[PDB]
Amino acid sequence: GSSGSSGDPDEDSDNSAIYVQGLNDSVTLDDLADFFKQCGVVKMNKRTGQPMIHIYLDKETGKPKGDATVSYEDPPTAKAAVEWFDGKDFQGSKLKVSLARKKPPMNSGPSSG
Repeated sequence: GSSGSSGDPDEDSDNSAIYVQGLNDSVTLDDLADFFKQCGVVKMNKRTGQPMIHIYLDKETGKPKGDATVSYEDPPTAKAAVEWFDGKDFQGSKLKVSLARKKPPMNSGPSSG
């Protein structure tokens, strides 16, 4: 109970990227760029004009295992996009979106072992 509102607390998850997991073996960048953009706008390079989306491909065959990452412009969009695509259905497969950089604080963090 202090006098005067000197700045209010809020989620400072600078992380504006999201980690997707559950993509098919036929998923393409453009396919993820046009979809991930559903929520907001996907950080598009100003020099290459390409989306900041990554699609890890199995070094065994070269196909997209299913995991990927989408870097959004601002955090406000990334955090909103996570719960947006989190649990979506791509080509019949379930997608799992989660802020790449996610970790619990220290205060009241651990409970037991």
